[PDB]
Formats: sequence, structure tokens, C-alpha cells
Amino acid sequence: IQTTGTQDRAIWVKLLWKISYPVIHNLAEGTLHQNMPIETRSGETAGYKDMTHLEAVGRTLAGVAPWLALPDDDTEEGKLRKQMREEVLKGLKNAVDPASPDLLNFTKHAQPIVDAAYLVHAFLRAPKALWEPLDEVTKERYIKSFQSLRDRTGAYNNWLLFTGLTESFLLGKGVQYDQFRIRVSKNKVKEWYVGDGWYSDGPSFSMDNYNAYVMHSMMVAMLENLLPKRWASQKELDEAMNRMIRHSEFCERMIAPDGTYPAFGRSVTYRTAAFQSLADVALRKKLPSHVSPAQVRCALTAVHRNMYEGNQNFDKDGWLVLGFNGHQPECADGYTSTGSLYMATLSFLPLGLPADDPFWTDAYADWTSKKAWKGGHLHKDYKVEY
Amino acid sequence: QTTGTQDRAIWVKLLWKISYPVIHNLAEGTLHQNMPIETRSGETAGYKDMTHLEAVGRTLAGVAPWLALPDDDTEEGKLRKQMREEVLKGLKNAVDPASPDLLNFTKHAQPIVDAAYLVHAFLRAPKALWEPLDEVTKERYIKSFQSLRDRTGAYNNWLLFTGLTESFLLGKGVQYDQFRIRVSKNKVKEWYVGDGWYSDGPSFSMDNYNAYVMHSMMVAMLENLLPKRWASQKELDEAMNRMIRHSEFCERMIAPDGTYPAFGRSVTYRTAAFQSLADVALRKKLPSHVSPAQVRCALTAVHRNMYEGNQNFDKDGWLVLGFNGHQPECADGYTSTGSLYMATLSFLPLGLPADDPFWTDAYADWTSKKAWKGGHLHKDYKVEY
Amino acid sequence: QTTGTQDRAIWVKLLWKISYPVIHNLAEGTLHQNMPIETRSGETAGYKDMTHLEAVGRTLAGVAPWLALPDDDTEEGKLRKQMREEVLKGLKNAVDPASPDLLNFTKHAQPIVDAAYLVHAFLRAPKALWEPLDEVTKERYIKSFQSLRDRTGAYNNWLLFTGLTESFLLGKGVQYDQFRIRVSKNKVKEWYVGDGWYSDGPSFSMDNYNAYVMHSMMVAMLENLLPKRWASQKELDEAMNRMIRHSEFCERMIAPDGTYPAFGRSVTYRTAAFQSLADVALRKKLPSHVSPAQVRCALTAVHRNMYEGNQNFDKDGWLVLGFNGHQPECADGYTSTGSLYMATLSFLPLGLPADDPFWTDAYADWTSKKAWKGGHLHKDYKVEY
Amino acid sequence: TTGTQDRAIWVKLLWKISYPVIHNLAEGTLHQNMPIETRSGETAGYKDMTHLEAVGRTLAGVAPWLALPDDDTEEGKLRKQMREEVLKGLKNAVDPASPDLLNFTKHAQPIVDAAYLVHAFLRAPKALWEPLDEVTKERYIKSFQSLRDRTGAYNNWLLFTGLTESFLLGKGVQYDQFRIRVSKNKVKEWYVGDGWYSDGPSFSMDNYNAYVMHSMMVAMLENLLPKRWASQKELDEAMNRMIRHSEFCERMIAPDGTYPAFGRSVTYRTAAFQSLADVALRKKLPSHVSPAQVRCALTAVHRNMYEGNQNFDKDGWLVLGFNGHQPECADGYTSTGSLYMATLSFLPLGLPADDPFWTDAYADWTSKKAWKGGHLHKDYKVEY
Repeated sequence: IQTTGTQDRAIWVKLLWKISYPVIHNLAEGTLHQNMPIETRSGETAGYKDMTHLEAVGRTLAGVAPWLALPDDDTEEGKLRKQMREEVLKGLKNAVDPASPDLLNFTKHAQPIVDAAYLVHAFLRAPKALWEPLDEVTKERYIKSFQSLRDRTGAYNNWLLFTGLTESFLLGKGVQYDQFRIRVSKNKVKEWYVGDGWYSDGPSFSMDNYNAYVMHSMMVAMLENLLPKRWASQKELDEAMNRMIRHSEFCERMIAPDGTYPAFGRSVTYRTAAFQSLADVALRKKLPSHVSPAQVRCALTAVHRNMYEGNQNFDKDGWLVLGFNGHQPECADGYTSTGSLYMATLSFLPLGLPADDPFWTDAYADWTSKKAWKGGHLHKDYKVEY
Repeated sequence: QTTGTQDRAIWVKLLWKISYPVIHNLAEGTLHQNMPIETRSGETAGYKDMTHLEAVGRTLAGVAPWLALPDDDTEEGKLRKQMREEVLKGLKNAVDPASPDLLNFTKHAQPIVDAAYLVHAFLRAPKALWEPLDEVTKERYIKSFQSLRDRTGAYNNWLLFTGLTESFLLGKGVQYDQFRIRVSKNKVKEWYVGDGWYSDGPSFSMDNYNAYVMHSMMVAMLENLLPKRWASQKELDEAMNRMIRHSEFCERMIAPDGTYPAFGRSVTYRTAAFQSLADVALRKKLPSHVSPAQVRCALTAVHRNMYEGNQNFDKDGWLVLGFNGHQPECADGYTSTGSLYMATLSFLPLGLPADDPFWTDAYADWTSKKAWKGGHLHKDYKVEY
Repeated sequence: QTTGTQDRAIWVKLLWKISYPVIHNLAEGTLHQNMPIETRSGETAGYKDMTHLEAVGRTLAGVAPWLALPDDDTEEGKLRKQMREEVLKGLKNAVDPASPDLLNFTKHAQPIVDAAYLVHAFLRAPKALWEPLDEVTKERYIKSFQSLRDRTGAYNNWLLFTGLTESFLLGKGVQYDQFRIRVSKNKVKEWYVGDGWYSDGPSFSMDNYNAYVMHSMMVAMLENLLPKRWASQKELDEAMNRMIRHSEFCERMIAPDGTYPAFGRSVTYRTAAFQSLADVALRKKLPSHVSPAQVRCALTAVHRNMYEGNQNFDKDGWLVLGFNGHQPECADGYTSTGSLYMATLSFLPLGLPADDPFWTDAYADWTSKKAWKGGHLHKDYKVEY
Repeated sequence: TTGTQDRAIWVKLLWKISYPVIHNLAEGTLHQNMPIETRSGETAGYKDMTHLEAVGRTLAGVAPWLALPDDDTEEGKLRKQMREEVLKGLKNAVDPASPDLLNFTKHAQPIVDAAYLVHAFLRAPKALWEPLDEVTKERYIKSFQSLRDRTGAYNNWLLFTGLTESFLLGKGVQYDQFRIRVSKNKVKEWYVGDGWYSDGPSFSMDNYNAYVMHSMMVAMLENLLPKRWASQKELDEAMNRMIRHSEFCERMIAPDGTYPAFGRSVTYRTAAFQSLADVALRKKLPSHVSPAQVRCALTAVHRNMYEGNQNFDKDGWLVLGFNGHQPECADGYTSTGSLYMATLSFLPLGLPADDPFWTDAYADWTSKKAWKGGHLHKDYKVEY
């Protein structure tokens, strides 16, 4: 029994709302610090307290932004989009308001480097919906907030993209940016490419979801910012773009016939963020020839329902819990807390395609593994050299 | 749920279902007369020169551990006894100049690959499959392996094929190629990219060839090199630990429904995707948070999902081109019927005896099966070695 | 042949000849007024914004060790105190916003390079050249160094300039850029290719830039990071031994006639090609088969062949574009008069006191001078660290 | 001086080096008469390998000169005399009855010097290979094929077996495809930049880029090209890397005609200039480096090293050292036969006497110009 693309879209909307609205509405009401849980594996909240809310806000907005970039209309979904966008804009104003209880932390610890970069990515996926409407004083505060990060740093790995993307955003805004951060993060990430659509997360190859969590989406987004200033070439952007496209094939292929996907590597608590590269490629209308938009929609539909339709991944008040499919704090990394979990929005990027795009209107289609395992047509795969 | 005893009888049944047509036909000298030469295009020229050694080498590499067990009086023991005798008969025929089943070693580059799988069979069961051969046949295999040195293939995992063969000749006390051993070992080490993965040649390739070739053969080669001082104990341990780490990903990619993703080239090798998991389990080197029982139960579900029904077999019981079903469109141009017998390579845990904890411990869910129903989920993390 | 004492007086004369015009004009506020701005193209636009910091930073980085010596009233002691007082005066001028010799830190990427050489002077003579500065002047240099963070240059040895500058700021207890230190340290370590050589950026460059920048500044940077646990003692030892190794080649390339090859880019930097040799010598870390006296004597010959005559000097005592002579055809487009004061960087041994054995041991032929006469030639061999 | 006088100096010095090896081999008295000097004084082990070292290393350097057509000049008479003695010694060297039968089967070392012998055959095929009788030809093919049971270091040694197999490929006999494929790919991977390879996994600042890597990579690739074991771009790449490398070697000749002693195997002496001599012979010098200044720089080197007797023993054999008797700088693997690398800087004698390399007016080399205030071409590392 299949669903239609229009039914699938409605499901995604319900599920994305279920994930993100607690974060967005509390931020808008100024009650995010007050109400969000701070669940950690250890149970300690010290330290986590200073960073988890920027984690929730940046990671949530990074995933809902394409949806909120769509032009307004009077349809039912269009009303939901308008409402969430208004609450987001209200929370974004609070988040840098010194009188707001939800003033977010940018000045302390290395962690905000990460989450500022996901916030920046939201601004890049929806400039006209989420950045341009901000009043000038709010805009200037975000500029200074991003510039204040430069006295700290994180690991020698995918973290280079966080500070690289942030500076590339500042460059795109015509404000003062750090050329060193832009240059070394680009070249380093290029040196870390190991083949067949995969980078190493730092000097050693890591078989995990971090290529989807950080590397492809942000390498591409950063290079796009750098092209007009000639800080990167079209060749470099096409290169990173095609490596993301290739990576998305493996990620669509690892969705099983039952709609599950393997749990592997660190930060498994990010759940369907493991599909951000497939979600980004779908949003950009760049799926490879043999991988239909419908089959990606349907594959990610099954995964979305498998992980967010029931309440196994949510607490009594609708917040995400530590775990994978269930309350499983034993798989949370020591650096993870409740706000970290909002990477979960990053598979919902194709809601930034309009409701009349083929991704949402083509008929249901089995995905690769589902075809493979019932004897259907199974396209030949092969590693690439670019 | 089935018991571990029942699981073993299923693996026996399905490993027999796969391997017996190759083994019995070679035993009877009718493998050339009887084995299909299915290709995606349908052409059989060229393929016909190489496909029968593919079937034999790949089949034997996978059944060799089972056939290595000590004999006993059980019903399974009789099956082992019967199969081993037919293998020994086929191996004599395979290098007999007057047998219609004489195998090709001199034409094409492809024999380099499948001689290495046969060598791997000899290495997994030396007392059972090599030593009982008569000396004339042993000498013929020695010369057959040495005659491979005029050709070569791709600059990738293929280097392990010739390194492993040469490490076998070394281990046998006959003349071997030191250059093949020195460069193959060093290049494979240079291709390690991290977290249990090698690049299949200069460029990383997200596929099953780390399982098909690289881990098992690098470990097995270093095992031959070590007593002869062509590798150090630390080099062996390093390759061993890298294979063990790799088997973690492979156990984790078995889904709750017993399936696993179809990705990368040579997907027609089916469950050979699990040779590194199977090699680690046979070696009883599974990390402490991955129970022997969950590996048994995971691979049982995969084995039944791929081999219990007949979707992957033709009317005569031979493997067909595909993944789960008749899917010729996913077969590489280099693949034929004989190539498909990689399918044996997930059955190495039959090389543990019936009373090993792998086969007696109670049923256990595997990693994703637990993860997806809210059960306990061990935290994973990339390693640095 | 000369004695050590006559060699020291020669080096003092020649270092003074090179450096005094820069230092004395800076002290007098007349550096911008009097220093030529000679370029291959003949253009001064752009170059005039940067060429004076180049002059100052490069001159100071090379005279710093000598000025670090304790004071005494010998004829040389008088010269050291005269020059030090004029450096201290010029350094105040260089950041005084009303001084005519105010230096540029904010325009172009080039200040990143020459601020680093000025930092290196401060690192080589902290009690002589940094501590005596007034607090306003100190804070100005701190702010100047931090204002560089909006620019960058080439993806090569330049990473050490910003890495070393930030390591100085860290050592001064002020706000420093951690990202700059982390990636510069790791990238430069990644560019080590072997036998005492780094690649200048991603592709190996057979030129003098290992001496111009990489060894001396890697070591000095790790020295600053060590007490703050931003580098290990193992990392510093590695860099130190790599520089020691590198100096062996540089001492071996001085010919029996006291010349050395002209090769690679920025050949106009003249004896700065021997900075790693000079640095290892000053640190009293020459390998056992290379005596201090043979380094003194080889570098004395080079120093006299390059600086005693006036072939490399214009009518006013400034350095000219060239190698040994007026040779603007070999000057890079990025080079001007100020750039040439890299020539000080081989006089680091003057930072060893006048009774150090480098300056008192009997004359000794250097490696190639012995080799080409039939004398003892120590066996060389590439190293694995 | 004139290039014609220089050329006569090179002929005389090349003969001074090589004629002891060649003449004794043609007489069958090489084993009897050649010393086996070592730093330790031991001769065991060395005695099994050092003679092929002298023959292979000598012939690799004299081969271009002996490829020249015969003519009635005085120099022509010397070439035909030397060539005929080489052909005689070559027959002897694989004659199972000859006292100068060379070892190919014992130790790893013959892998090296068979490659140098192969390089002599590649450098002068019509003069030193074709005239050999068929049975002697057969014996060499077998001797080269018998090397496949042994190997040496994981470094420049790969080129020895690669070049040898490419020779067998070129002769249409049975060859090792694996040796050709891996040696080609490994050496490409060891290229670090600016005309230098690492000698194995770790970069080594020494003369082995000139000793082995450039000339043998290029020669091997030329054999592979027509058989589709290498492409034209691959050959062009290795050629341009050799050409770039010769610039540094030409620049390290000092104004006094010396050059720095550095790195291992320094006892090979002017073989440090094989890549320069090879590019000169190939007439591929970069446009700012005149053939004449190369001729003249190497004449100063060749005289500083070979005109006097500081590098020879009482019987005209090379002795261990650099410039003088300096056995303290010889590696433990080096013996008397090893020293005949010294021929490898003489390749441009393979240009005829009327080539511009030998008739262009005297010119100062790069450092001689630079140090007297002459013109100095701007150098810059390359990216290919």
C-alpha cells in the first residue's frame, strides 16, 4: 500500500513541525532556556548549560530554512509556513537581545563555533525569509556574534568548515572576514578527499555519517559563497558539488526495504541527519540519472515515519531524547545534549521544493534496496574517480 | 527463534546448496560440460576460458574452514567426509592434462585472481585440502601458480592476489617472487585510509572489496610472511585489528529484516560482503560488545534471505546473475556464473566446531535489530589504528 | 689564514655594514626618506607601502642574537650598545602615529611576513629588544600583530609567519588566534617530506625557503607553544633535529672557494640561505662531525665573498637587487630593496659570546674544502626522522 | 678553450676510467686483475657481485659514445677499437667457459647492475646488442630473466627491475607485466615536486635522482610507450621532470669547477650529473642553459676529478673516495666495481663532434656567471 507524493509531503510537514516547533516557539516566547531539557548521558548539566540552546536553535533552523524560503500562499501548508517563519524571526531577534531571557551564548567555549555555522547555514538557505527581515540592530549583533568566535577553535577536522562557512558568510555580507580561515579550510578539506564521494573527517578516514552531517553540505555552501569574490573557482564548486551528488547515492542505497538504515559511527544520536547530503542533492534537483526524485521522497518518507511518527524518540513534552530509535542514552557521545539532537531537521531540506515539484508530484517509487531485495531492477553501481 | 544448533544445520544446508554443484561436477570431470556461463550480454567467449577456475577457487575458499574440521561420526561429519573426498577428487582432475576439467592458468589475467582464492582454500584447510593431494598434483599446482608471473591486472586489490599466492609458495619451500611480496605488502599498507578501511587502489572506493579481498587476504598473506621474516608480528596484528574494526561496520549494516544495502561494484558477490565479519568470527576475534551469537543470528537471517528460497538459483541449482533474484543488469562485464561463487565466503564460521559458543550460545538480536526497537545500542566511534 | 678573533671582527664589520643604514635611519626618522625602493620593474607603487617593514623586520631578525649579548666595554661591546640603543629608538618610532617612520601593518598581505621576522627578533633578544620598550609602544606592537588577522597570503611557508606571530602573542599573555596556531603547526608538519626538508606548500620546492623560513620559525614557534602545552617536547625535538639535519646540507654546499650555488626563488636573499646553519650554530647544536670552527670559517668565506667588497651595495651603502653583483634580472617581482635585508640572517652566531669555542677554536676547513683536497670526508646518509 | 679541445679531454678521461674494465673483460682477465677494494677490507660477498657492477656501470656511460657512426678520424679509430673490445667482453661475460663469466644468480645485487647493462644496450642497441651472436643474445635474455627470484629495497631499486623487464618487452621475449606496472606507478607516486622524487617512501637529499631515478624512469617509459604500457603524456612528464632536475645539477657546479659532496653513495662521483648529461645528450636543455656552458662546466668537473691520479690506484683502477683516496666515505655496500658509475657523466660524447654542444663557443656556467656579477637567470620552482 503506497502513499501519494502529496500525502508524503503532508507527513513531512507534520513531522518537521513535531521536531522543530518546540524549539522555535519557545525561542519566540523567550522560554527556550526555561523549558528545554538538558539531557546528557552523564546527567550533568554544567557546561552543557552554556551551549545546548544555540545547538538547538542553529541545528533546527538549518533544517527548516529551505521550507521557509518558499514564497507565501494561502493554502493550508502555506499558512503553517508563514506562522513558523514569523515565530522564527521573533526568536532570532530575541536570541541576540540583551534583555531577552533567551539571549544565546556566542562568547564562551568552543562549541558555539559549531552552532553558529549551522545558524549561518540557515541564513544561507533562506536569506530573504530569515535574514533580510531582521531589523538592522539585530543584524549587526549577529555580525559581531559571528566575529567574536575567532578567539577559539575546535578539532583539526570537519570543524574547519564551521569557521570557514562562517567567514564566507561574513564575506558575502561585505563585513570584515578572516581570509586565513577561508583559505585553509578550503584547501584542507580538499586534501582530505579520499575518493568515491567521501572525505576523511580530519587526517584519518572515519566511516560515519559526518560526511553528511557537516562536510558535503558545508563545503558546497562555503564554496558557493566564495565564488563571486573569486575566493574559490567554479571548478572547485563543481568538484565539491559532484562529490556530494556521488555521496548521496550511497546514502540512498543504505535505506533498507523496511525503511530503516544502519546505526554506525559517532554521533548516531543525530538520527536522519545522516541523510543531509541526499536531502541537499534532492533539494538542489541534482539527483543522478538512475535515482528518481520519487524514490528518494519515498525512501526518506519511510525513514521519517520510522523515526518521528511514534513517540519513541520524544519525551513527555515533545522534545527529542538521547537515542537512535528509542530512548537510548548509552549511544550518546559525552559532547551531546538535548539541543544537539536537532540535527534531526537536516533530512527535511526537500520541503524547500514547491508542492508542485516532481519530487512531490511523481508517483510512488521503490528505492534501490527495496528493488534489489524483491528482484526488481537493480542499477549497476561503480566507484567514481572524481 | 531458532537455536544455534538449528542455525548450524541451516548454514550447512545452504552452503551445500551453493557449493555442491561446483564440487561434484569438478569431481565428476563434468564442470565444463555442465556449468552455465551466464553473462549480462550473453556472450561466452573469453568468459569460457576463465569462469570454471573462478567457480572452483571461490567455492573452495569459502568451504575450506568447514572441511578443515576433525572427522566425527555425526550426520554432519558424514557430509564433511563426502564433500572433502569430492574436493580432493576435483583438485586432482583440475590439473590433470588429460581431464576434460583441466583448469586454465596460462591464458588471460583473470587466473591471477582465482588461483589466489584457491590458494586461500589451501591456507584455510592445509591438512584437509592440500596435504592429502598426491605429490604429482601438488607439483602441478606449484607450477600452475608460478606460471602466473607473466601477467598482471589492475593496480589495486589485485596486488594481494599475487602477494598471497607467492606467500603460499614461500610457505611451501619452493621458489617464490620476493618482489611481488615486498611491493604488494607495502602498497596495501599505504592504501589504508583509516577506521578499518583500505582504498581499493589509489582512490577510496565505498564498496565491499575491503571484505571481498583486502582484509582476509592481507591478514592471510602476512601470516605466511611472518615466520619467514617477510613481515613483523606488529604488521600482522595491525592488519588483524583493522579487519576486526571493519567487521564492526559489516555487522552493523545488517538491517532488522535480515537485509543489507546493495552498493558498490561487484554487488553480485552477495554475502561475500560479510567475509571480514565471517573471518573475524571464525578467528574468534569479535570485539567484546559484539556477541558471537548476534553474528550467528544476523548472518543466518541474511543467508536464509538470500539462499533458502530459489530466487538466486537456476533450475539446476547454479547461482544466477543478480543480487536477490535474476538481476543481470547489475552484473559487471567481467562477471559470469563462475564469478558468483564468492557467495561461499560468508560461511567461514562453519569452520568452528558444533560445540563452539558461536553455535551454542542463545539467540541474540544484532546491532541494528536492537537499535531500531529501542534496545541497547553500544556507542560506536572511529578508531585511529 | 685568519683566527677566530679576526673572523668575529670581520662578521661585526660586515653585519654593521649591512644593517646600520636601516637601524640608524629608523632611529633618525629618515628610513622612508632615505631608503631606496629598487625593483626589477622600476615601479615603486605598492612596494613603498611594504618595503620598510621588510627592511626593519628582516634586519632585526638577524642582528637580534648579537644585541642579546651581555654588555661590556670592549670595542665590540661599545658597538653592540650603540646599535641596541638605536634599535630601541627606531622601534618606538615605528609605531608612533606621529613619526615619519611609522611602519605599515594594515595595508596588503605582505606585513604578515615582515611582522613575523620582527616577532622573531623579539624572540631572539627578548630582554634586549622587547622588555625596554615603553608600555604604549609594547601595546602598539601587540595591536599591530593582531590587526593582521583580516588578511592572508600564500598556502605555503606563510602559515609559519602567522603561526609564529600568534605564538608570540600567546607568550605575551594577550589574546591570540588558536585556529591559526593549530592549523599552521599541523599543516607544516604534514609538509615534511624527509631528510631534513619540508615542501614549501603542497609541492616540494628545491630552493632556500627551508632556511629562509621553515626550520628557524617552526622551531621558534614550537618553543613558544611548549610552555603553554600547545606543542609537545617531542614535537619540538623533532623540528629541532630536522633543522640540525637540514644544516648539514647547507654546510656541505659551501664550495672550496667559499661560494655556494645560486638556485631556487628569492635568490636575492643571499646568505639567508644559511639561516638554518646559523641557527643550529647559535644554539650550539652542530652534529658531532661538523665542528663549530669549520662553520665559522666556511661562513666567513661566504660573508667576505658577498659583503666585504661593494658589488652588492649602492653608492649610499644600501643592498641592491642581485646575488653577487647588481643583478636585477634575478629579482622576483615581489622583491624590493627592503626585502634584501634577509642577508642578516646568517650572522646569528654573533649571538654566541666572543669566548665561545665557535669563535676561539683554531681555523678548520669545511666539508667540501676537505673533500676536494683529499682530506677526511665523513660519510653522509639520508635520515629517517 | 674550444669545444673540440674539451671533447678530446672527455675522450681521454672516459678512456682512462673505462678501458681497464673493458680491456680486461675482453681478455677474460677482469676477475684476475680488477681490485676488490672495500672500506672494511673484506672481499667475501663482494667478490660475487663487484665485476658485473664494473661492467654494467662502465658500459652504461660509454654506450652513447660508441653508438656514433664509424668514421676515419682519429677519434673514430678509438671508438671502433673500444666498441669491438666491448663486444668481445660481452660474449665473454655470458660464456659459460670464460673465466670472466659474470654472476647473475647469487645475491640481490645483480638486479642493479643488470639494469645498468640493460641501459648500455638501450643507449647503443645497434652497436652493443645487435652485433652479439644469437647464442650470446639468448644468454643475456636468460640472465635478465633469472633475476626474478630476488628483490632489493623498496625504493629506486624498483626502476632496476622495471627497466630490465621493459627491455625484455622491447625484445619480444617473455616479460613480467607486474614488475612494469608497479614500478611505473610507484615512482610516479614518489614524485615530491620541482623535479625531485623521493628515493622510496622518504625524501632523500642526495644524488640518487641523478644516479638512477630520472634516466631510468625516462628510458623505461620509452620502452613501454609503443607497447601501450605507458602513454606519451607519462613520458613527457618524466622527461620534463628530468629536464627540471638537470637545472639544479648544472647550478651546483661551483665557479671553481667543483660541486658539493652530500648524501649517500658519494663515491659515485660525477654520476651526480647523469640527469644533466642525459638531458644534454638528448638535446633537451632549457633555452636559458646553453649546451656550451654545460660542456664547459662538466669539463671543469671532469678535469678536477679525473685529470690527476688522486682517484686512481697504481694500476689505473678507481679507488674508494670522492677526490682522493677517501675510503672513509664509502658505504658498506660499495666496492671497486661499484665506482664505475663515474662514466655516467660522459653521455654527451654520444653527440657527434660537429654538434653545437661540442662546437659552440666556450660559455660560463650558471654559478660562474652569478658570482662575478654576470647575468643570472631567475630560477623558480615548477609545478609539473
